[PDB]
Amino acid sequence: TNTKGKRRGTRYMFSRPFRKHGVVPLATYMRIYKKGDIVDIKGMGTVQKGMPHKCYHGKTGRVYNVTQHAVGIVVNKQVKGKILAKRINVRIEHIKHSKSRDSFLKRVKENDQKKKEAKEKGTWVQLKRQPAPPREAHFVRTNGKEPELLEPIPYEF
Amino acid sequence: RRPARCYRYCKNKPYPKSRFCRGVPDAKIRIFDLGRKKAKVDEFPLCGHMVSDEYEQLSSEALEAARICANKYMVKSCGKDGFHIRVRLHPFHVIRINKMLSADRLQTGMRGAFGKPQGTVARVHIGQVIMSIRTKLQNKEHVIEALRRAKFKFPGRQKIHISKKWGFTKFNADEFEDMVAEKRLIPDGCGVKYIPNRGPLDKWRALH
Amino acid sequence: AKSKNHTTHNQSRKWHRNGIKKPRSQRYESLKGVDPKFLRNMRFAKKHNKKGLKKMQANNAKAMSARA
Amino acid sequence: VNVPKTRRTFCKKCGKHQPHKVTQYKKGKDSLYAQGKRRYDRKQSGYGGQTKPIFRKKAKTTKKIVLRLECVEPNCRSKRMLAIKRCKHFELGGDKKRKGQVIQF
RNA sequence: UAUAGGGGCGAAAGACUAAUCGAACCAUCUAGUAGCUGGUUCCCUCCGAAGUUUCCCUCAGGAUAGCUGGCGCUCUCGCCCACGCAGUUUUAUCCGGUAAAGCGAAUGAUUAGAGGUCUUGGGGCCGAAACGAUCUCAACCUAUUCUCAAACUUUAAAUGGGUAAGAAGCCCGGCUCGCUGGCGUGGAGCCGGGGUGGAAUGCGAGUGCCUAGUGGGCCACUUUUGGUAAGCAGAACUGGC
RNA sequence: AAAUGGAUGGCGCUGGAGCGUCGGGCCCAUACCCGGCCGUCGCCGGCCUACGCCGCGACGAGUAGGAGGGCCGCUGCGGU
RNA sequence: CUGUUUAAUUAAAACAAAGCAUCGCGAAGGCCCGCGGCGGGUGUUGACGCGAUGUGAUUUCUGCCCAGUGCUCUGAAUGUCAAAGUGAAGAAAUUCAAUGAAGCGCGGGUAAACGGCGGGAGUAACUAUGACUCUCUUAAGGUAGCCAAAUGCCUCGUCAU
RNA sequence: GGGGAGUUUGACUGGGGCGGUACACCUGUCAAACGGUAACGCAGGUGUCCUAAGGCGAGCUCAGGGAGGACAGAAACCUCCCGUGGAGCAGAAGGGCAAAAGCUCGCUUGAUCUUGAUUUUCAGUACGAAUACAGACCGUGAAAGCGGGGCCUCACGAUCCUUCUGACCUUUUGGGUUUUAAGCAGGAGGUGUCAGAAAAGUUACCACAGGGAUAACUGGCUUGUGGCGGCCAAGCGUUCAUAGCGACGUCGCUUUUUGAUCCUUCGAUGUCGGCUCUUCCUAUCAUUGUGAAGCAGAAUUCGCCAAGCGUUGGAUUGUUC
RNA sequence: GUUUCCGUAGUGUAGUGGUUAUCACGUUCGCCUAACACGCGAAAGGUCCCCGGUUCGAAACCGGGCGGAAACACCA
RNA sequence: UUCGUUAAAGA
RNA sequence: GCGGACUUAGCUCAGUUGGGAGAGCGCCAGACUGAAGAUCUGGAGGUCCUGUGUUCGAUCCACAGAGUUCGCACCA
RNA sequence: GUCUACGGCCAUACCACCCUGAACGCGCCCGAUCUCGUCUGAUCUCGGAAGCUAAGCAGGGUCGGGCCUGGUUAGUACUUGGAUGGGAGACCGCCUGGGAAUACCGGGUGCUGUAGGCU
Ligand SMILES: [Mg+2]
Ligand SMILES: [Mg+2]
Ligand SMILES: [Mg+2]
Ligand SMILES: [Mg+2]
Ligand SMILES: [Mg+2]
Ligand SMILES: [Mg+2]
Ligand SMILES: [Mg+2]
Ligand SMILES: [Mg+2]
Ligand SMILES: [Mg+2]
Ligand SMILES: [Mg+2]
Ligand SMILES: [Mg+2]
Ligand SMILES: [Mg+2]
Ligand SMILES: [Mg+2]
Ligand SMILES: [Mg+2]
Ligand SMILES: [Mg+2]
Ligand SMILES: [Mg+2]
Ligand SMILES: [Mg+2]
Ligand SMILES: [Mg+2]
Ligand SMILES: [Mg+2]
Ligand SMILES: [Mg+2]
Ligand SMILES: [Mg+2]
Ligand SMILES: [Mg+2]
Ligand SMILES: [Mg+2]
Ligand SMILES: [Mg+2]
Ligand SMILES: [Mg+2]
Ligand SMILES: [Mg+2]
Ligand SMILES: [Mg+2]
Ligand SMILES: [Mg+2]
Ligand SMILES: [Mg+2]
Ligand SMILES: [Mg+2]
Ligand SMILES: [Mg+2]
Ligand SMILES: [Mg+2]
Ligand SMILES: [Mg+2]
Ligand SMILES: [Mg+2]
Ligand SMILES: [Mg+2]
Ligand SMILES: [Mg+2]
Ligand SMILES: [Mg+2]
Ligand SMILES: [Mg+2]
Ligand SMILES: [Mg+2]
Ligand SMILES: [Mg+2]
Ligand SMILES: [Mg+2]
Ligand SMILES: [Mg+2]
Ligand SMILES: [Mg+2]
Ligand SMILES: [Mg+2]
Ligand SMILES: [Mg+2]
Ligand SMILES: [Mg+2]
Ligand SMILES: [Mg+2]
Ligand SMILES: [Mg+2]
Ligand SMILES: [Mg+2]
Ligand SMILES: [Mg+2]
Ligand SMILES: [Mg+2]
Ligand SMILES: [Mg+2]
Ligand SMILES: [Mg+2]
Ligand SMILES: [Mg+2]
Ligand SMILES: [Mg+2]
Ligand SMILES: [Mg+2]
Ligand SMILES: [Mg+2]
Ligand SMILES: [Mg+2]
Ligand SMILES: [Mg+2]
Ligand SMILES: [Mg+2]
Ligand SMILES: [Mg+2]
Ligand SMILES: [Zn+2]
Repeated sequence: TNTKGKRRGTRYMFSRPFRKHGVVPLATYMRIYKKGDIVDIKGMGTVQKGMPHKCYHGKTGRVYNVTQHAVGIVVNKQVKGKILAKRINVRIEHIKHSKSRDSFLKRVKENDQKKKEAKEKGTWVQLKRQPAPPREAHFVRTNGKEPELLEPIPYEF
Repeated sequence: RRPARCYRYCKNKPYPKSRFCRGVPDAKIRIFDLGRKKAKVDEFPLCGHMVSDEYEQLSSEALEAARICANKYMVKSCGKDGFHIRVRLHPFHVIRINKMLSADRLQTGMRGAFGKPQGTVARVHIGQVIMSIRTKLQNKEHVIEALRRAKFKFPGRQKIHISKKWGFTKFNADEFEDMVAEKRLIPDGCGVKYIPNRGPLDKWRALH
Repeated sequence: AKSKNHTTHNQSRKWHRNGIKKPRSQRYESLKGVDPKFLRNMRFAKKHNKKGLKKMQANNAKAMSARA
Repeated sequence: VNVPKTRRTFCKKCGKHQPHKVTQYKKGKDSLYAQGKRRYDRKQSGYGGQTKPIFRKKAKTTKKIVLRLECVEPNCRSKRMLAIKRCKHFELGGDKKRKGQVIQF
């Protein structure tokens, strides 16, 4: 009763935002898409040959197959029953990388460097990411001036 | 003409006269200024305005009857060209009617549920100004009495406020007399142009 | 005789009665669905690995075990 | 629509692009002594009335125009079929148009 | 005495035909069929729902999926540290275009005043007429100003969705390729070796078969469509009957 | 201003048994804690009906439905 | 009119009726029964008869349309039209071609057969009313009569009693 | 050939029918910033069109505005400048597009044959549509590359049967040849109720199994409509707003009308009016006691306490009226 | 109320298969006649219901109103 | 073959 | 789907064993009459439904198609 | 301190107007016989090199328009979760958390890779 065709809710989602119409930039193409690359999906309005679907916009998947001028991505899509790994063929203009895995590899490199320093100098490192700790017993300063007294203001329309 | 008891506080999305409505008749109000329309800014110093309190819908016929009552009290108190009243509110929301009996059950149930356009009302937020009257300094109480006569005619509860600003502009009456003479404000009809300092120098050379 | 048409009420609760599952277990991912020219690369590479890997990798393992 | 007389299309006998005479496909006269025709005559003979159903409520007004493509080359004679989408009026092979034509209504 | 059942007979009401006639009676097929009413017989224990997706001459029904039960199987804790999981949070990483706000920003509406002068059109005025010249209205432009938009928008929340937080991961060395190709170039596969202390909290997990019932729902805070409104009709999250 | 006579539940209540802000005590549900007993489940002990005997701990509602136990019961058959 | 009928909710304006009409039939026949026979009813009958219909005494009339649907007459001069029969090709099954019996069509009649019968505009010494005229129109355009009727929504139509 | 026989009379539906298709597929909103998400919700569509409006390459920039130029004017043709999409892309909209996906020109049918994979609806079934590949034969371009229909979102169809196409294919039954027939693979003939039965009406002579899942009475929610009050006062009232009235606006009450819904009632609550009879309310027609008038008297009008008691006989219509 | 159809000179109309102002009656002028009717030849007379969108171009294609003409409004 | 009308009076 | 019939001037029609378009009613202008009608004379008006093929030449021959009509048969 | 060829980020780098440009380079320019395509050597191609920075171009400037960023707007409008909070409703207030935009004001206006040449 909504007449579920292809892209029936995409008035804003597959649109180039503002002051960014025209030809596609070439650094979108000039990227290294190997296997296992955790990449995002963000649809385009210029190239109509490789729109994934309206359901896969903003999702994040893993590359399994690479071809001449597209790529193949496995994406966990949620349906009524349970989430499913689905094999999609999306062109290159719709795909950018995800920097979360890059930050994790930076943390792995720093942990390997700290473990090398630990094995070298016998120094304990605490390489586990502890979360935001409670504030320690720090010591404030109020020199020079008295604390400014604040009062609530009267009501004026 | 249905009563205003059945068309009240907002329960629908705004449905304006547009490409998709195409069927609303003409509104009751057509004009919006009644006083001295060509009044300059330095002529009438103060203004009193009428602030709503309830998130309601005011009808165009209510705006008509209220502006007629306020105009009549103004021309009986301070005469013609001694005031300038502006209805700030403009009606755009189109209410709908689902009429029947056109004493029988055998014409229409709830089959065609969507209704035809009846008239135009105006969605009013809390604090939105209904009317504003600018006058002289000596006509302080007459604006109060005119908006008080309009208060009994608008539905719901609403208050009156004598503004700190100099008339219809957004600048203060305390700063107006000291600041239009030195640098910034230049009168342009009933409105006031505020110039910044980020202009070309030809504007400053045309001044002074 | 008009009935209720469609709803999604009392559906997510039935979904979470049984613990919505990731597939969560794919070691050595499934190989079908990949470019047949790449398959003509990989299968011929695998069968010539089965054929001609013996002596060079054996002597290399002996060399790295002698040097290690 | 308009299709031409000749067309160079892949024929499956020699495996190269060869020109093809393009003709309109007549449906063809139905032959007696076919399997379902003899079965329907055997089922119809007797006091049974109309045994198999007969179609009544036609709704489509157009038919898919299919083209008989024949290989023009001698001693090949590759004949096959190419379907087009649904069209109401169908010009056979002539009267191409231009852009500098006056309206002259 | 004659007319006997889809027959008789009817001055015609479809009336009469053995208390039955818009098709008599008796027996048989026959325990006709029914998605439709009513009913369905001892106790205790354990687990325990749905009125929803899709399809059907489908709408009082059924099939399928979902929810549920039963039967197990494969493993794991039980003697500085295993794997895995989550209606949860954090750390990053992307996604949106709703509330809001705006229209002196595009689209669409809409109010009033001012300044400017190319323009044609209404008036009288300098006067044989004259873009020779004067005033005003008309319209246009400029800079303002009033009020909005579910099918407008530059901006853009809160809430929310996907992904990663390791031994299936890093690093090194080498073989294969009929893929690719300046190049032992690239890319995949295969082999060998080295280091598991890699966010918070909680939890022992994975998997196979068979199947009942369900397929008429309702109410409430909140977000909402039609209606004046309804203990009205229809949607979303959560909870309850 | 509405139709039988009637509803802060009624009775009554004004230095309150009304209204708004509150303080200290007090009353109870199958809710919570401790304890006795039954049952289910989980983990377990023993070379004492092994289908029995103990040990510890956590939980028990429920229509449609699905299982398990019955030294519940009726009728008849072979053993006893 | 006398008569008859819904026995057990109707007694009638209902049915029947004489009168008026129409059609089929000269018996190897008209209308019917029967599973069957040259078997039966009308028929021990013969157009002043039998069978089938509409209207319903007497008086006065039976308006106009065969466009439609039926019925009927007429012709191988003539389209279409099935078996069987004919001719050709072939090894044969089979295919093709001509000829064509009824029916339909083509032509006529039939309304006491089913049935049907108009809306506009302008026009006479005050006004209305409008004999009259013009246009589109069908097959024919409601004629003689009758009426707010047992038939008229507006309607408790208007006037008189 | 209704003389007789058998069978059918789609579904949704604020009861049924008529009306409509919300029955198949699209666009934007509802849709609450992932996605999905309803109604006979809203605004608009579709059963086509195209041998080019497909594919490639090259060249050029559109709509509009200003200024000029013989006839020439508001619009005939040319030139210069401004010109970010204000035009065009076949059609309903949304998105997108400027040495372009737009206009013109030149060649060409890739709108060709074939096996798998994936996305969409979804049960992760099918059809339809689409995407990335792969293998042949090609088009264009100098080459890069692009192209296996339309810039994308829709524009379409199962089993059985028929017809056509293909192998120098298989079986035609004891063995050969030949005609024929059957099969294999893919196009068509079509199921618009669009996952697809072949289907007219009436029953007031009706029957059966059921439903208050579902109308026609009351009662229940609401008060649009009806009726009855109030608020501010522009005016009527010779003067004078409020003795009596009161528009333009606006707030309410009641169920004596009507409407909306379907909550109970379908193994039945006997469904209009009249007669007789009892009781209750006040929004008072009269009577008792009062206030105010444009209350001289009389007669009226507007209010308060007030339902104790009265509130007719008839012609008409079945009447309520 | 719902579904179809129509609106054009003073009057009844034709005309879209997009790009006109068509016929007939009526008015005015002049002729034939002694003069009228009749007859003739011209002329005027159109907001193609009003307001908008499609395009090079609309009355025509479409939409919102305006005013009409047919059909239905049944069971309780 | 067809061709309509012209009052009241006026000798 | 089969067989067969008709498309001509503004209207109704004619026209083969093919050398090609006419009759009547229409329109216009003359004459006749005191005027009209009839009559006489002189003009204007055919895309013969469309495309192709044979012939030197096709309205007439054939094929295909486009509107109208007549019967006939109906497995999805 | 620059430019040329190819570029990446796509206005901090676009538009209007005014000044500056030494040397390579870019260009305007100088003519159609061959390659070339036009109504026109105007556009595109062919061998130049007499002048010129007038223009493009490259810098700078405008209390410049725009663009980006930062204050203000504002802990406001909104908003997850809660209450036997208020009010007849309309809506509003409180606890816990998150938190936007226009006006108004202030600052900037290109950064770079590869290959090559001038001072
Ligand atoms: Mg349901
Ligand atoms: Mg058989
Ligand atoms: Mg037979
Ligand atoms: Mg029988
Ligand atoms: Mg009896
Ligand atoms: Mg019966
Ligand atoms: Mg029987
Ligand atoms: Mg039984
Ligand atoms: Mg339990
Ligand atoms: Mg279906
Ligand atoms: Mg159902
Ligand atoms: Mg039931
Ligand atoms: Mg099931
Ligand atoms: Mg289980
Ligand atoms: Mg949205
Ligand atoms: Mg908003
Ligand atoms: Mg069961
Ligand atoms: Mg059920
Ligand atoms: Mg509801
Ligand atoms: Mg409960
Ligand atoms: Mg009390
Ligand atoms: Mg208290
Ligand atoms: Mg239990
Ligand atoms: Mg009786
Ligand atoms: Mg006889
Ligand atoms: Mg008689
Ligand atoms: Mg007669
Ligand atoms: Mg024969
Ligand atoms: Mg004859
Ligand atoms: Mg005849
Ligand atoms: Mg008259
Ligand atoms: Mg008459
Ligand atoms: Mg029958
Ligand atoms: Mg139904
Ligand atoms: Mg959404
Ligand atoms: Mg959401
Ligand atoms: Mg230019
Ligand atoms: Mg568009
Ligand atoms: Mg756009
Ligand atoms: Mg190009
Ligand atoms: Mg290929
Ligand atoms: Mg029947
Ligand atoms: Mg009766
Ligand atoms: Mg009867
Ligand atoms: Mg009312
Ligand atoms: Mg109900
Ligand atoms: Mg009811
Ligand atoms: Mg309900
Ligand atoms: Mg009962
Ligand atoms: Mg009773
Ligand atoms: Mg009873
Ligand atoms: Mg009393
Ligand atoms: Mg005379
Ligand atoms: Mg040359
Ligand atoms: Mg040349
Ligand atoms: Mg030159
Ligand atoms: Mg320069
Ligand atoms: Mg210079
Ligand atoms: Mg600059
Ligand atoms: Mg600036
Ligand atoms: Mg809240
Ligand atoms: Zn070939």
